[PDB]
Amino acid sequence: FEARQRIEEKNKESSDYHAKMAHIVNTINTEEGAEKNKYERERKLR
Amino acid sequence: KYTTFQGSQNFRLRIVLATLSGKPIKIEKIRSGDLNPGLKDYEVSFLRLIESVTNGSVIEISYTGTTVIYRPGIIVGGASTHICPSSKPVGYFVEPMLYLAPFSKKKFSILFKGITASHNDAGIEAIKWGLMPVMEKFGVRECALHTLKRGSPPLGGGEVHLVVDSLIAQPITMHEIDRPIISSITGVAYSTRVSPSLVNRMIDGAKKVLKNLQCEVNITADVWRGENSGKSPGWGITLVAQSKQKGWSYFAEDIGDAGSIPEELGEKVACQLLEEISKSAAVGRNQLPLAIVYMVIGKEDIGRLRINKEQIDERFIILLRDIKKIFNTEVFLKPVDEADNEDMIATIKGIGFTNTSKKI
Amino acid sequence: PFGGSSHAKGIVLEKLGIESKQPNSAIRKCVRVQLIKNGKKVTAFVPNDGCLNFVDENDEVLLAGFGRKGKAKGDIPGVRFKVVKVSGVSLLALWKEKKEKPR
Amino acid sequence: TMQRSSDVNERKLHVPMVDRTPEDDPPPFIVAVVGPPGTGKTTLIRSLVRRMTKSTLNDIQGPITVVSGKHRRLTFLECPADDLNAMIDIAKIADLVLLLIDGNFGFEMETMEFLNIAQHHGMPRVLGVATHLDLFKSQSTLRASKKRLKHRFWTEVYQGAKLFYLSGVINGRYPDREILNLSRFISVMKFRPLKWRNEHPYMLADRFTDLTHPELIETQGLQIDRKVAIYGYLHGTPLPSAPGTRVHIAGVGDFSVAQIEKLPDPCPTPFRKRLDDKDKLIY
Amino acid sequence: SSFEKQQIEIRKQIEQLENEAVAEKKWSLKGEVKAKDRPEDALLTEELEFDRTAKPVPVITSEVTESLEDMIRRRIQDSNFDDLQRR
Amino acid sequence: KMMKNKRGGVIDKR
Amino acid sequence: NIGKLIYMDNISPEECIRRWRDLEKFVPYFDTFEKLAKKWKSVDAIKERFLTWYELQKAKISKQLEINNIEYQEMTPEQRQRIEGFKAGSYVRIVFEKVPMEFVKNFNPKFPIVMGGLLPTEIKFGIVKARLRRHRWHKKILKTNDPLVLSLGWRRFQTLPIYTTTDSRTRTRMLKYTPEHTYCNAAFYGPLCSPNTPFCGVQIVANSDTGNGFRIAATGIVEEIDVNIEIVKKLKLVGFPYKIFKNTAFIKDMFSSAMEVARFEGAQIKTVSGIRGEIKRALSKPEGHYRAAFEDKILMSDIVILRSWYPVRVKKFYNPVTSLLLKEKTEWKGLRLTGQIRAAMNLETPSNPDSAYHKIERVERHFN
Amino acid sequence: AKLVHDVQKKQHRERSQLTSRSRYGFLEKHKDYVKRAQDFHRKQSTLKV
RNA sequence: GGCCCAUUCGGGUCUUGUAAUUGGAAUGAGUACAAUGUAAAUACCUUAACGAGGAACAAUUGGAGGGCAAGUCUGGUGCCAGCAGCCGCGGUAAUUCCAGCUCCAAUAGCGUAUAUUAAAGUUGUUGCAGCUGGGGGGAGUAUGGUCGCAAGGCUGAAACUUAAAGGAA
Ligand SMILES: Nc1nc2c(ncn2[C@@H]2O[C@H](COP(=O)(O)OP(=O)(O)OP(=O)(O)O)[C@@H](O)[C@H]2O)c(=O)[nH]1
Ligand SMILES: [Mg+2]
Repeated sequence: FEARQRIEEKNKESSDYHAKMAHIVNTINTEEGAEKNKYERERKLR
Repeated sequence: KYTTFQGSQNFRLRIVLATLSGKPIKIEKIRSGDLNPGLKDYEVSFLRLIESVTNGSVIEISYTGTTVIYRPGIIVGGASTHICPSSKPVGYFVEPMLYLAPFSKKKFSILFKGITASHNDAGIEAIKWGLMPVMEKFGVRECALHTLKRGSPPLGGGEVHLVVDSLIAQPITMHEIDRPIISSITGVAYSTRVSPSLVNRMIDGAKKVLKNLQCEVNITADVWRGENSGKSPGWGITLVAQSKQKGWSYFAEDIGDAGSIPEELGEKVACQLLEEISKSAAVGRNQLPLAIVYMVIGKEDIGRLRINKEQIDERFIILLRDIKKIFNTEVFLKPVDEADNEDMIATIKGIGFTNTSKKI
Repeated sequence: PFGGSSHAKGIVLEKLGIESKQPNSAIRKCVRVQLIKNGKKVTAFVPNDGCLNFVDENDEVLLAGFGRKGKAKGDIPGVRFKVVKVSGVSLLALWKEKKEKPR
Repeated sequence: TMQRSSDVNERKLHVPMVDRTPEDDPPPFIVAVVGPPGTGKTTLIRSLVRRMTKSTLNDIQGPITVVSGKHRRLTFLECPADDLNAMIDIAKIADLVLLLIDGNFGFEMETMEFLNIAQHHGMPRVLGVATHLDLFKSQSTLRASKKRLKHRFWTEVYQGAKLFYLSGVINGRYPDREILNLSRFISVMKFRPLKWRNEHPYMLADRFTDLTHPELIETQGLQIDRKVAIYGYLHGTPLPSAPGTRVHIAGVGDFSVAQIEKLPDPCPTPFRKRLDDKDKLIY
Repeated sequence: SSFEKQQIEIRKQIEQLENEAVAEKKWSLKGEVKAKDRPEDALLTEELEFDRTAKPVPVITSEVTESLEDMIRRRIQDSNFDDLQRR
Repeated sequence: KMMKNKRGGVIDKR
Repeated sequence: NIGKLIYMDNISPEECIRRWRDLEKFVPYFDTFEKLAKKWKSVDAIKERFLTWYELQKAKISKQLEINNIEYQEMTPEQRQRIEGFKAGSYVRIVFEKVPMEFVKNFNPKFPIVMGGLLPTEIKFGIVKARLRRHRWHKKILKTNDPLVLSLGWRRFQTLPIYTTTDSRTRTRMLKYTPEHTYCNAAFYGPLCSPNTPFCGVQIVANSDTGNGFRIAATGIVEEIDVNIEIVKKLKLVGFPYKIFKNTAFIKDMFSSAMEVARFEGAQIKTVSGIRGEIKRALSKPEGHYRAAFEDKILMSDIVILRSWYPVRVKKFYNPVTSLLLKEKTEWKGLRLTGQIRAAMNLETPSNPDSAYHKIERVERHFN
Repeated sequence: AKLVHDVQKKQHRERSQLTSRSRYGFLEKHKDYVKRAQDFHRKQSTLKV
């Protein structure tokens, strides 16, 4: 019984953590690389 | 060692302010001269909710049940659930959690399970539309009462997911030296396990009382169909008046019971709301407790909030006496310098509160 | 990048990626900073996980540009700045223990 | 010059914090003289108070608060040089530190330990004072060790702190030219608000007594936990006036206050202009 | 004095945990505990946690047998089953 | 799992 | 009038309202519905209620400060006693009752008498979770459950910390020393300060043992406070094979009984070669012997390993220094370090003989 | 080594066989096991061919 | 055995190495007799005595690459791949450990961020929505981000297991 419970709670914890880390990675990618490319675009005009 | 109170009045506010201040209290003579003397089951389950929310707090009920010893501890929060008894609805237990809610290690994600409404307590719409905006402008920004299903009395069977997820340091200092202009007046008329025409009868009664004021009236309508309706027939109505330039709100609710006319209940809640507008100034008579509690646990500055003459009462000053009894602070009521009305401006210097449970 | 300056001073909000299970990952050595000039919140690196425990919160950081010389492997492209000081003390000197961070 | 203007205007920006120090009657700034045992200190505190208040204060003890400006007054106290405990306490509450360095011997671990304890508990302003400049005939090695002490001091405090050089003692205390412009350096210091100090009500005690009952001591016989009055100026946030406020007296334990009677200022600052020798007071 | 008996009870716990620190370890804090370096069957009374390879075989309960039971009730009610067809 | 990291408890002497 | 009535607390609240002219019930008191109907048939009573960044933050805080002053400009015993009270620069006498005898007896005015006001948090005890660091000039490494004197807020107090690591953020498991040149976590039973406050720590505060080295040993900040911590110390259970086949083996002594193996069935083990495995069933007649299955054929020269975790407790030990209650006020002695205790009572330091490393030389590996 | 200390990339030394279990010489570690296993696998591969 | 070339196989070349031992010479920073200088003193100049082996009398800064554990984390088509690794069983008077891992460049100097200058591919047209307003190539691909739109499931029919009628098969 403790086997089944421990295994499934560890699987749930890992699947939550991977979603959370992937979320913060591509939110830092999208909503700050847009500003990086905007600065590069308005620096290419100079 | 213990700050001593007497009697079973303001019980939730005493345990809440003891948890905020970190001071050990005793409450003595819980209805000792009575036929069934002692603590009741709903306040015992409130103590169990306090033990769920905090950690390291020791509560010590006596043999006779007429005195309780609360030695508080660190607010830690976490995810929980609370199967509160039939004696009180979920509003009786989610109202004192809104004080402790933004000052914990982990964010509040609790779901209460029981009766949704009562005549003499807070409802879902009351908690949400009235008591969340005053926290929303006292400093929290992410707070939500969700209904997953709602249960009218007596059998109930409704669950309510209180989730606050802004863990602030301390509430900001309030500065409301005005009476906020009411921009709109909205509401919600709900009904479970009855016919959908009662909601429109309630809405029509409330709006035919409200029709002579030159503002805009809008009451939303929800019938609850299915398993979301709960185990009992019920219906009720909650109106708010909405100042939109600042965000303030003034609410009034009630529920019908066995033998109640819905147009009667709608016009009753409409007139009760207009009387709250009359006896209100920048708060409500029921939004005023946690408003001045957040003003007293703000920063170590002066925060001032306007109130009117009729909001002073035995409840309000027994609140002020309990505040000064626990952490030794006074309110200063200075009157305004214009005389078409009697409004004080209560200035409270907040104690130096921070939440020290949130990990840095 | 910062406008007309080469560096910019900022306020440390919170160490992003503090729950990342990989030491010295680019998600982990990655700090969110409010610049004081225009108030906006940007994201900055730090040299490693070892110097990640010199910033804690509202630390008066100083940050320059990053300058990637080639497409890295474990990168997150879309973070532009790097932390170069903390509370007026160079954290490379802090990392090699040449100075002590004052508070 | 526009890039210069941007990069210089940038380093005016700092973290906006509250101040919590009043502007009407601020407390006397706590000046702590910190040295290893055998250099300056006494002679230095005596010389500074003699220049400041025209009063030969032979045989000092305790904190000494004098008026040294039209609105800046300040408190002089000296750490016992062997105690790391008193070193730690005055590191946690001092505002200005006169850091005594035996310039002939060099740097020392007592001043290095104070510098690190202060750096971790909220680094106050530090003016370094190097004495024992009687090295040899070699003015060359005087200048060499002068520069080396300045650079090593600059790695411990911000780059551009003030190291001050005192010459030999003449007639019991230091040369008054050097102490005059040392007080000129103390008079302009422009203190910046710390964090623990400006969310905590603290107080350095310049007067102490037990207001116990001597016939109660005759009754019970000297084992009595006896009551005590503690007089002094208080700094930081406003300490509340109700009895029962908890207080740590740093070195004897935890107590709660019983009664507070605030007293009129024993060393007050008086209301271009100069400071009258009548108004250069001393408490 | 008051501080005197405070000081002697402080010195009491000073002594007891300084010779805890000098004295012999617990077996359970030390790693590489063999069979011969333990109290014999201290492990049933231990409440020790660890990890396992795979989820073990499911114990068939009344609720899971009625779960697939009313599943196949639904299935053979609507006759949405899958067989072969003749060629 | 509910007991695991608690430190308080109500003491019901009734 | 009304404030004096509210805070005059020997009269009933209804008497305050009476001589000016209960919270379990949430919704407030309303009239009868009929009185309210005749009152609010009209509507006109309430128809007039109806209808750079750095300098910006500094402007907001100076606006709050001028609000503070212009609302302090009020009644004199209200401001100067009870609504804020004794701002700064006020010269006060302050009376403490039950101060120890030893302070008044041994009061030497060289040593300063500092006092500081504790917050609501700093009167609470419990586990403080810090991240600390051996100070770069302190020579010797620090050891868990060796006392060090912390300077945490106003208090200086000797405590027993235990240094932890969150090994890739999975556990918070227990080290045995602090690291050489970086930060670890730590946890000590002491008075709970707020988070983000810094502290120093010292091995030795006296002067008879002050030596020649640097005396401040640890630096750090406080990460979190709690009433309990859950930290672990790894224990492995080692057992050896005695009967090996392909892909399965019989493992001899990590258990003493088939009840113990039954308790541990299905657990994943591994050899020291990293060959993963799983224990399957306890053998019947030799008691702690069991049958395990591995990735492939393990050898007779291997050791299997069951990595488990044992919980460890912080030691609730706390003595404040009380240096001013001594006749010497240096020479304060608390709990000793473990090397000092071993040097005192002449016990040799514990040496596991097969824990010491050697110079392994590989033989060349040839197969048939 | 861009931001790594030389006191950080030290040399962890490897452990020997227990002296009680010493007649089975040389506790083998992961490099020894992979030298064993890939030899077995190439010989099984040519046997299968 | 070192070194050099080369995408590959390989090719070209040659007294080259070593925390190996060891030997006596050299003096300079420093410590210092003086005298000179100068109103006097400093400094320059001249100058006896002492002053090196880790010559520890202890120069940096930046870069490139490894290697290790009964260690830890992640993925999944065994034994792998990846991220990495001051954290390992014991141990801090304990340990003597890849001898303190190897290499490279500048050297009283050496990095980093930002802005920049110079080089010519300098067009022969047409670039949008036309009576002026302009982002940046063509063809595609992926998406744990943000904003939307969208599924269910016989309708009647829910508070009611409820009619007629319709649908479907
Ligand atoms: N030559 C010389 N002697 C000094 C100087 N400053 C202080 N002293 C001597 O230092 C001696 C020791 O006394 P203090 O200087 O008062 O000692 P302290 O610095 O207060 O330190 P404690 O002895 O620990 O109190 C005095 O008798 C002075 O002659 C200085 O600049 N030059
Ligand atoms: Mg002295």
